[PDB]
Amino acid sequence: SSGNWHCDSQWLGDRVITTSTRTWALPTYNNHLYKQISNSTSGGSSNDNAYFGYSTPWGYFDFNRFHCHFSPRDWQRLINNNWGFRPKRLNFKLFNIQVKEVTDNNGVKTIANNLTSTVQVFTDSDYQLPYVLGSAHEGCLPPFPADVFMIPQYGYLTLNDGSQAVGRSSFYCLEYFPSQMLRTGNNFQFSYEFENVPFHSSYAHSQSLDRLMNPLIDQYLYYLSKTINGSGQNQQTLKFSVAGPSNMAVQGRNYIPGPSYRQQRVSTTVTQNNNSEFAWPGASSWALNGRNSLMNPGPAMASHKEGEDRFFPLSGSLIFGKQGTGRDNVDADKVMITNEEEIKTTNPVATESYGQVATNHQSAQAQAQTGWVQNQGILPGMVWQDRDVYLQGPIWAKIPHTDGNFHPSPLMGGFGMKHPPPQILIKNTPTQYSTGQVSVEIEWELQKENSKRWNPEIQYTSNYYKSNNVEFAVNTEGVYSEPRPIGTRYLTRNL
Amino acid sequence: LPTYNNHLYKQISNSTSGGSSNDNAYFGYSTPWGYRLNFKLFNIQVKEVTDNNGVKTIANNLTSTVQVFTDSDYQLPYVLGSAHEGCLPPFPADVFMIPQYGYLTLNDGSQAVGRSSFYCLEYFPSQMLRTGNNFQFSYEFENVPFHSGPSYRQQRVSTTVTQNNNSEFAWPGASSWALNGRNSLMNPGPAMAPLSGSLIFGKQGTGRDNVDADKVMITNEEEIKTTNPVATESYGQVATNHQSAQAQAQTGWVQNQGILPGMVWQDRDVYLQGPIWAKIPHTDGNFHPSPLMGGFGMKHPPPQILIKNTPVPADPPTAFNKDKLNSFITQYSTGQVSVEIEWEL
Amino acid sequence: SSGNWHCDSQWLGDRVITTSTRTWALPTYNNHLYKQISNSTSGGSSNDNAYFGYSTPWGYFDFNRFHCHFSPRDWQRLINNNWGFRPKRLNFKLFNIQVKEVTDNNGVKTIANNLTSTVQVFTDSDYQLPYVLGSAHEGCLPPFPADVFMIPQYGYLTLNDGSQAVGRSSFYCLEYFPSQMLRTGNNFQFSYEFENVPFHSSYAHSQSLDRLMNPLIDQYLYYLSKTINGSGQNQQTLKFSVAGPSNMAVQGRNYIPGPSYRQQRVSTTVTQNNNSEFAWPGASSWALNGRNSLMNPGPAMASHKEGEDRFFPLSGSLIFGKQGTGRDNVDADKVMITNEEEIKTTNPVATESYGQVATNHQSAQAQAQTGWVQNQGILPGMVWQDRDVYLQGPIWAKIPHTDGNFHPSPLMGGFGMKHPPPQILIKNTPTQYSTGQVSVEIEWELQKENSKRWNPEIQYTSNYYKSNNVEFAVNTEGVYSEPRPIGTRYLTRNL
Amino acid sequence: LPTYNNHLYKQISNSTSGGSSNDNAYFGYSTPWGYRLNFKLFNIQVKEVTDNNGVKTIANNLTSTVQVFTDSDYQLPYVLGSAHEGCLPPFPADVFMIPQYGYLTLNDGSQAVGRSSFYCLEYFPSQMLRTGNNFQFSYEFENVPFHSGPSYRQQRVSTTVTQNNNSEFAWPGASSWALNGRNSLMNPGPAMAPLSGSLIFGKQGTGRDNVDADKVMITNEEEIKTTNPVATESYGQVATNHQSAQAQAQTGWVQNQGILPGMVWQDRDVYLQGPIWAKIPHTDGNFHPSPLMGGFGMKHPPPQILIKNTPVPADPPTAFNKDKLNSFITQYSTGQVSVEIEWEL
Amino acid sequence: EVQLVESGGGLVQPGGSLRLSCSASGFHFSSYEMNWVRQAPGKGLEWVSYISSSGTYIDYADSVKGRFTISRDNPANSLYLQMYSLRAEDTAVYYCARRLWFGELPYSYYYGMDVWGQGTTVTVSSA
Amino acid sequence: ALTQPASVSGSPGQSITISCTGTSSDIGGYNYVSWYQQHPGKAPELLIFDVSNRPSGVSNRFSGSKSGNTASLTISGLQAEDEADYHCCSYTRTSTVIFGGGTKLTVL
Repeated sequence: SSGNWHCDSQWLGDRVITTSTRTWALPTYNNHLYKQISNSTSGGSSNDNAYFGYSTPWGYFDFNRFHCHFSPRDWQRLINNNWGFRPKRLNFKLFNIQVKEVTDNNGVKTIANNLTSTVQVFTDSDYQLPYVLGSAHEGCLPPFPADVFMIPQYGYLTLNDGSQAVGRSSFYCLEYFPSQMLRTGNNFQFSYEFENVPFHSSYAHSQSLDRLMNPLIDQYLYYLSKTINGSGQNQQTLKFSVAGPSNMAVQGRNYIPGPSYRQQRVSTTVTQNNNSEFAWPGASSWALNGRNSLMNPGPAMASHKEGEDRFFPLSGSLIFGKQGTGRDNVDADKVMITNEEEIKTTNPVATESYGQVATNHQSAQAQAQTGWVQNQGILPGMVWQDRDVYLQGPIWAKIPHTDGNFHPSPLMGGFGMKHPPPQILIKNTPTQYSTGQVSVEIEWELQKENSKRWNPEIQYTSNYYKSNNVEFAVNTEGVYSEPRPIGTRYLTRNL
Repeated sequence: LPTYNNHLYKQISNSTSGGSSNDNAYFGYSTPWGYRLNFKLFNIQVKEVTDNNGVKTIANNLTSTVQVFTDSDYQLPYVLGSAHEGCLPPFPADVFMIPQYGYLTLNDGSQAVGRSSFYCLEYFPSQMLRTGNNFQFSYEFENVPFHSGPSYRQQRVSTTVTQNNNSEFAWPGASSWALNGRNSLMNPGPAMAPLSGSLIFGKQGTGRDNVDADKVMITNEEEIKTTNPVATESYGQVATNHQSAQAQAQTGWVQNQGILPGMVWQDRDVYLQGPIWAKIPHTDGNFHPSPLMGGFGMKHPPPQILIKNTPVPADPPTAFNKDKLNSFITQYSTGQVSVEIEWEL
Repeated sequence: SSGNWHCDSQWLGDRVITTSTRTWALPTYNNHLYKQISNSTSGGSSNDNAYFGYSTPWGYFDFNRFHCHFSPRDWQRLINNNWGFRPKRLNFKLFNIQVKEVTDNNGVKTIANNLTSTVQVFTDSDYQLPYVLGSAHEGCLPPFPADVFMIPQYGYLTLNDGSQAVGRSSFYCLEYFPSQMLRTGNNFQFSYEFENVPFHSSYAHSQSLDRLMNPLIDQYLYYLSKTINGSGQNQQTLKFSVAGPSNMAVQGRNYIPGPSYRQQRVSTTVTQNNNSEFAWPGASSWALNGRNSLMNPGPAMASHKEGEDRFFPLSGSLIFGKQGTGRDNVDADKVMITNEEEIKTTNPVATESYGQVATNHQSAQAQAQTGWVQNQGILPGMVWQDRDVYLQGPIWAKIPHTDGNFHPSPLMGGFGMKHPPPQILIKNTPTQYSTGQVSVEIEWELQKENSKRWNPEIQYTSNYYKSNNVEFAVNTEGVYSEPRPIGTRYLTRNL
Repeated sequence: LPTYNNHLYKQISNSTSGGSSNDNAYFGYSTPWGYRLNFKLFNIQVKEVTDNNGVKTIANNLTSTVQVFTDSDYQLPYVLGSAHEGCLPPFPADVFMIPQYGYLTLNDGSQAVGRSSFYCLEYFPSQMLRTGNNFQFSYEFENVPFHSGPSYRQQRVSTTVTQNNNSEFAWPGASSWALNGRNSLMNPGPAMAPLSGSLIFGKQGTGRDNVDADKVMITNEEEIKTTNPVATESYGQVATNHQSAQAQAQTGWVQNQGILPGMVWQDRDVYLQGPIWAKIPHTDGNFHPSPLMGGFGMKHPPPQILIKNTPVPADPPTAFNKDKLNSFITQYSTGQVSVEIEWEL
Repeated sequence: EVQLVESGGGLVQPGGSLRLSCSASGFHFSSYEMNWVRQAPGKGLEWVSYISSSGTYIDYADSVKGRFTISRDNPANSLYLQMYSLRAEDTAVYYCARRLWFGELPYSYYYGMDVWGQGTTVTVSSA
Repeated sequence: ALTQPASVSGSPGQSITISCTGTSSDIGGYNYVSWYQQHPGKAPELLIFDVSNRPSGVSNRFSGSKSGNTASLTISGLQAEDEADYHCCSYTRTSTVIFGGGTKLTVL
């Protein structure tokens, strides 16, 4: 018993230190082998779907999702009372490694303890492997500590032409890294330091960008108002008015909302949607070297306009699923769809245009032609809210090493980094499996509420409902299920 | 500095002001408060007005008071960046009136949403001043760069009226960005060398409405035309397909462009009637924070200064009554205002 | 100036600092006199309403209601994140005093500064006067800081037989107590330290008083299940059984619920109520020296059984009233009715019987007979919760100075104190009136929320639906309002 | 220490027992854990069970672990004051089964109000013990009185049946206390000189149901009767009216009397069968905290000690499946358990 | 994802009987009230009856009153309206609807009906 | 019950108002009213609850008012979608609800 079980999180000042410990089991993947994987084995029937990679015997740990580290009650304490948070320190333990041997006699099987066997664990602090923690994959430590989970098989991809490789394609043998070996008396740990990141905002603006003005006072700027004196011929004129609170649309402003890349709009009421199949044709994507890519979730934008819930961007928002939800073609009721409603103050609406521009020069004979702006990149003086993290969402991603980027903060939420928490790879040393314990710890620096608001806020609150079974708790069969996606943005600030 | 709203905070909304349309819709509150660097406030003179029968007799008030607080945590809504009227006068001898404070919060239609907030400026600590008391503070700006490309096209408008098309294109042709279902005019817009493109000051004597063109001063930025695209011009062309034997080379116009690596641009220019600073909204990200009406952007700009004439209650009835007191002595006050703004070249 | 304007709250660790500054206007009461007051002038048609006493010219300051010290937000902040609170220090400042003198010739009066007038204001720290603060009267500083209020008029009631006095009655002269005298250059400050008080319980027990048991195990205790074998003569027998999860009614419990005094039951649907004038005859009432008096609110008891919200105990509630409510015969929806149901776990329901007891002794010729226990006072082993405190309710009351008392906590709720915050009396000097400022401060100590509970709490929250006005805010006409009574029991503890 | 619920937290309720009475309805959970003052847990053993065909094989597993923590913060629900079976046995050579832990919470009927709580014991830090590891802690007792009148009348039942009434009056005749509308038999009640007010213990080997009088030990509290009232007799008499020239005096019986200033009473007598301590429900107020079943009531009673077999899975599959692992090696553990209590006389 | 769907019944004889049942899915059914309202084919809505979450208060508008009953099974998330002595005066689309609730503490009431059932047609005809 | 017109018509773009009048037990005394749009063969959808309060799903253009002994729905900016039958609902003195005959809105 080389280590103990640590789970509870303590709140101290401007810091949160949370700890989760999980019981794991590791199988033997690919029959102790590396195996090149391409699509032609799965059939790869399209060119967007082509890939080249290597499925390796190694396993790895992924704690990248929030509910690993926070209980739904301790997610509440965070979101109700705090404007911001961000990770500072990490601590990772792997201990009580216990390797078993499975004996098969006839059809029945007995399993026994294998003492000499070792487990190997190596973590990559030079980042010389392909980093797969950033795709929000399955296989992360379970949300409810009393569950026991199965480590995912490691793998990676690299270049291809069609399904075939190319002269620049790569091959990685994780065996060629130094690693540590552990018997039933050995534990493993290492500590980490997150690199400086911005606080993740967890608040909703108490103002909208277009309303920042004072309602009581005229501007001193003038705007073009009447270009005609009335009905008739050769009536042109130039008239000018004050920008004032009676007409607030035409006023001048210092800043303008975030960028947009439009989405298709899909209604939750099936009879309103078109009878055609727009799931792939309709979706907005981005083409890289002949391969299209669904734009998901996409740039940060509001989910829907005011008073229009029943609509959601087709690929603009994260979609989870309820416990027990099958893998393929599940019903709409089964999945949980998150919405960006809070950011509608500074961010454009996903299913809507950014705005208009003029397409010509007017003259005596030529009317003003305006047209819609579907996608708008960054202009100087834009302000935009990033996407909100959810209890179930990804924490960090790794910023792809490049000459340049803009606002590296990743699209599915959380914190971008050039040196994230390093990958942790593990294997059975070559009918053998192994179990153990994993206690991961993260430390979160907080940003407290300074607001002077007079009236009460909006809080995440459990309803006073009386039902068959309590929410965020196990049902009769012992299944622990999460009923809703919980966003981080409730409290308000001024804009 | 008059006495506003009878010392009341009053909800104001689109409906209260007549509710003309959704784009212009708003919801907010109004206040009795009015609103290197240095600032001083002194020579407090509190003048009670008395109307006996039909004539007005103005007297001093010795005991009566005035309040002030600076907002240095930027907790109240920041209204100083919208280019409102009421700025200090350009001619040093003028006696200027202090404009009222009020703010806009979240609204749906003329209604108020769940997150709509309410601020009681009484809930700030503030310095109370009798006739001989004074007030000052020293502000230190954060460090901004010295004052001296992408495009979002504007319609082209001419000062000769014959050239302009004979139709009402003031709003139909106006560039605008849509935010949560409301069209906001693009004004003045991204800085380019324009219907909404250039700042327009009204001349002295020029009124509120429908004034002619010779009565307003139209700035121009053309000084930037070496590094920037023209306001009304397409940024360029792009290829709209692939060439082949039967496919010609095909081009289409760029009516709007964003940033690219390799672009350079110059900003819009400060003017002597124009703004100095603006506040950078509090947001996870922004690009080129320099405000779009010209001048220097700041994440901790010069703080607001809020001032009211503390109400003096009128005579009350001799038998207790649980209601608030609505009857107050007509009153005002004045004094001097001195400010010092250093500059570096 | 003789003082500055301080309103705000500071949140430091377990401490809350509540700073309020209000502006008052005091007229002259009783034309500078003392006056006998009795029932016979106003008509005195009741022996229960018979009184004798004196109204004095002075005013007094009263901050004894919560909405003075806590903004609606800081109330919400306090309730959601804390398990208890209590006052520590008190700091009170009187400043910027002014005295206006009135001259009215025929129609129009003219009010001018009188600089040499004095204001007489003292604080009685030995509690020598009658102390009227613990009675929940009007005249406390307005919830909203911008509002100006009329300082109440002091007065007191001494003993009487009907309207007539008795020799043991008393007459207190507020002129007899040394009182600092203030001119427009004077400011009066004192401080106060709160005596030891228990933290207010601001949580709802998760488990009831009767479910404390383990559901999975039997008790070793035994109960009497059967007194006869079947149908016929001479079936007398004694059968026993284990107390177990099958029958939990009978399991032996350490603790039992608190006291009860039954209240009559009124429905908020007026057609379920009896067609008679039972408002006075029906209601519970206690009698003293031959004078009947209503029982209001009474011992702290749950308002209604679980699931029955149209019922409220006739006299047993704290019924506040909405902004603008009339004085007399206002409709039932003009008033706000508090409910204590959060205590229903520990405390009996007010409209139900506490239990039954057996009247006779059974024999062959007698059946075991039982009867309803209407009012049951303290028995050893009881546990109960006090009544809640609301944003609109009292803070403290003075414990009457008597031989003895049990559970000094006052029956309208709040913190009972033998030496509460002293009374502060003020007057104009002997047609003239004064106006000035008040800044009162209390320091509150907090009890932090310790819970390990997995699933999220009930929080107080502002409901999410578009409405004409923001709640806890001014209307268009300027009138501040408080939409509903906000108690403090939201978070939860185990029993 | 067997393995409970196959490593699962399970909601249990009234309908999950079949229910059918409202006064009996309940809702709650069940947990895989089992449950001066000095304590030590030493010489742990892990006994794994395989079944080949139908023969069971008990095998030493040296590698496996066992978990324990103590709750000194009373953050978990507390069942130890309810007189449950599963304590350390009376006979010092007996080997006993570690009982299951689970806790009831709020309900209405068999459903759960939003106020019901769910505690995950995996969420405390716990000390994991192998065979060589020992676990030890001490607990200090808070100041408590050395162990040595109001009445709520009980119905009187005779052990000579021909004296008893010829009808079924077990439930209909009993003194109860309704709480939230659920009738609750009053047991054991206040200390008095008792149909539902007497502690009753079973004789060795006694059955569970419908046992007759000879099988159980019915205690009696006659020893404390000198300063206490009779359980079957009314506390006294009172006047019901005013006498007059026309009105004879009248009296009435007192079936129950609350406390009055200057009452003295004795508490319930404790046995070597009965409980030691209880936990006072954390509340605004209580009176005479001494638990009605006897012993020492405390605000911080001795901690709870929770323990379970650390689950070791069976052989997981060869390709990753996100579902949790539901197949586990059969196992149960045993070891040495020593409690040491210092006493005052 | 809030779904009220009622099976109920079709054509039936005068003087006969019918049993309508509803199914609440996606929301906590035990907290809300539930209403039965009916819309005769050419006429506007009429409220037949309502039932409280705990079932303590069951009230009938008096047309039916005495000829129908209303029941709800909270563990089964199902509302029931059983009707006897049908007339032609009862032929309508019957809706399963619930009233506004906001998940707060007791003594809080909201007036309006939040979610509606898609309806079931009931034809009481002699021929 | 509550009396409201048989039908109302308006031209697109302009705001129009439906009213429903009731006795002092239904409306005049109590503040209970609520408004529903319905389309043929669709379950009604709530617009306005209480007097002026409105649910999250419902659009801006729908507001509500009570001038006393009467209640009124003001629709702004008429479109083709706005064509529907609008209903008036108010819990009575005896806490039993009543409706009104429904009013069809015809956008010309």
